[PDB]
Amino acid sequence: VFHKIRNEDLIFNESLGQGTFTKIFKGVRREVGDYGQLHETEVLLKVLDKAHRNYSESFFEAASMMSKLSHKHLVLNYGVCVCGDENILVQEFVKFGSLDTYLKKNKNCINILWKLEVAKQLAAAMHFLEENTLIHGNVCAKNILLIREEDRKTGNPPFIKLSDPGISITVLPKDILQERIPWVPPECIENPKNLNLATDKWSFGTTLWEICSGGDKPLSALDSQRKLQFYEDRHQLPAPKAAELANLINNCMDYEPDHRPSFRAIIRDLNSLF
Ligand SMILES: CC(C)CCN1c2nc(Nc3cc(F)c(O)c(F)c3)ncc2N(C)C(=O)C1C
Repeated sequence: VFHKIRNEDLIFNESLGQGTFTKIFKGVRREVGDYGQLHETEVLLKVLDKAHRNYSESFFEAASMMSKLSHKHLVLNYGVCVCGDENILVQEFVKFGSLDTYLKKNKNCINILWKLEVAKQLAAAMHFLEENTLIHGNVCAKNILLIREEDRKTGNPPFIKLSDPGISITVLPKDILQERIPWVPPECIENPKNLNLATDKWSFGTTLWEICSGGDKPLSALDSQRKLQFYEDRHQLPAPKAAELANLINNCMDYEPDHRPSFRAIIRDLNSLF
């Protein structure tokens, strides 16, 4: 399952934000690295809420998903912290934070080519999961970490990684799922048991909309019931001003799950864009 990291090797520091029923901190880990060297390693510490330890199993299965596979675009898991009755996941710390908050703060000078490079790296990660038939279940700009910024000095592209999906939507209450529209596909709003490989194709289109919207959350002005109304009326997200990917967003966000393109074809269509 997971490697056990003991209490004394970890130091909890600043709170970075929240996940679903979790608190997230920047931490420091003392470890023996390569060649027996002692390392002070920055880590991420996801602490499942004391009130929500019900979801302890789903909390660790999502991390036991990125752990049993290895890929350059997947966030590394370090293990589980042993202390009290708490549930702590120890994961790779990324300096530049979420793509969600990065697209927002850098919306002014992120051009189409920057969005395209991040879009390909995300599709490449999803293509890797599709070939392994591994359902992620929570693709969004918040679960994406920016490891390297774009270097305009040498034209070096940015680099991203995809973190774990957190507690599965097949287990979360209905108020959270309806709040996650339009990231959760319409067939999962009807029934969370429809979680499938086609779910990640829909959520990829929503993330692709976030990337072209400069941090904007789709359907922010709509509440839960008007998001449920959004799906029943079979509406689609508005075309972003940076519209060179609205056709791919709408094609991925297909109300018929069996018609959403495979991430194979998504990459071809992405690569055929100047
Ligand atoms: C709650 C949100 C925001 C945490 C996002 N997040 C991560 N963030 C960071 N670095 C980070 C850097 C910052 F300068 C910062 O202000 C910040 F908040 C976070 N490293 C690893 C992750 N890993 C693995 C994750 O799964 C997730 C979800």
